[PDB]
Amino acid sequence: AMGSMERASLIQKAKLAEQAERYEDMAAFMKGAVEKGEELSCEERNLLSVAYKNVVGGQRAAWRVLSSIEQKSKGPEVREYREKVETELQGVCDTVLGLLDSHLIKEAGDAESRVFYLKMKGDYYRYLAEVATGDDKKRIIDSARSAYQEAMDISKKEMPPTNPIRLGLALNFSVFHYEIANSPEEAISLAKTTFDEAMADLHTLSEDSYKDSTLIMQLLRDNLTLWT
Amino acid sequence: AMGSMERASLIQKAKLAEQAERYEDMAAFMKGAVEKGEELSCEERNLLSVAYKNVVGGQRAAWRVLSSIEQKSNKGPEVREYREKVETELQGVCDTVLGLLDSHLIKEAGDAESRVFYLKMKGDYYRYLAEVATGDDKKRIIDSARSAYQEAMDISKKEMPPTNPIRLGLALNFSVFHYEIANSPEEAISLAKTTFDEAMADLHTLSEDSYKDSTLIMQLLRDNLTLWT
Amino acid sequence: RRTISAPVV
Amino acid sequence: RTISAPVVRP
Repeated sequence: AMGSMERASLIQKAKLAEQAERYEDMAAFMKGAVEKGEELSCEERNLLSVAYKNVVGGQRAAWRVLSSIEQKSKGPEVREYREKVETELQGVCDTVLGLLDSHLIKEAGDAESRVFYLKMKGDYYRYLAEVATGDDKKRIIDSARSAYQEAMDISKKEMPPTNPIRLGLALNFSVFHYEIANSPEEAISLAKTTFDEAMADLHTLSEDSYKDSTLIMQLLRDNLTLWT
Repeated sequence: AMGSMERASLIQKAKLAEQAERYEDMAAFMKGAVEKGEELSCEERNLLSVAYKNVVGGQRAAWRVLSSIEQKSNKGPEVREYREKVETELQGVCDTVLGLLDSHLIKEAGDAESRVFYLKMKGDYYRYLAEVATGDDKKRIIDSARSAYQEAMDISKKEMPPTNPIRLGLALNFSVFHYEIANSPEEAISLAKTTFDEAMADLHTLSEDSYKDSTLIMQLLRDNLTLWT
Repeated sequence: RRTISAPVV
Repeated sequence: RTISAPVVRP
């Protein structure tokens, strides 16, 4: 589908689709790029993540709007449409999890690349958990837990506590604890530790690195106030 | 396909998709409802128009972003190829709306309000095709837009008051066609000015509700007049 | 200000 | 509601 297009040309068109806010096009161009079978640069990684985050973004927001309507009660139309949107979102999460496990997740590389992709794996299993039920839910929750746990163990060993990728991982694992695993104690406990351990080392940073770390510390602090 | 779905369920799901900002699904649900072959109510006409306006709206704004990057001239084929891809999707949507109007909605039956609504929408989707067309194809498309707008204007002049929001919207869109599409700014200024003046005169008959609705659109005419004069 | 067309309310 | 890691723009 993107098979006949040059890798450089897919990257260029992913950038045009982002400028045109055509996130579905951007996601399909970046998928064809990944399928060329070469590693992604830090910039390319971010374009892939942006594209699929905006696609799955729109579907999770729609799904939320329909779920709340469904909950306030009754013909089957609200459930049927909620289910179609659910089904599309699962289609997109399955595509991301497939690209991650077929092409992006490797034992090679720096800590930055390996944590980035295991965090993403946690995020997309977390999006599936948001809509799952029954025995399927239990398996999905374990998948999200193991992706995040594997990512946490790397980031604790190979990265300082201020590293924005470590901090965004810790923020998303805390969201998982609060929203999916129904453990608000572990959510608050991780967010609080992540924040305090970062603040201890803030003085080692300068310029954009200081700003990038405090950006994510603010979101940990936002969740901590909302949750306590 | 929506063939297996109750008309009433299609309308409800159109409303759910609007609430969820799923305008492509809203448009597919409204197309299914039209293909049932019964007339649309005033509320249903507005759902159909809101769904397809949002879809083509996104595509026209993408096309213009890409067409700008393309026109910056002092070079690989990628920008041109992506602009062409978006253009082909936009043309796809317009032809779908134009097929629904010609096969199902445009009739000699019905009130002036429905008859005008559908001929304006014909003029509008031909106008969206004209914005991206070239050469002989563009000339045919400009002629199709003009005939639909003119036929809508003839009916609105005979069967609606000059403050009617449908008649004002039609006159606005037709002045936009004169100015942006047919290179005729005089005809554009004359129509917007006449439409403004003729509507000014009837405003005292209008309740608060319909006063707001007429003046909202009458301002858009004056704002274009400010820009063109 | 650019040329604007009828909104849908 | 709850906030998760945003997209990074730089």
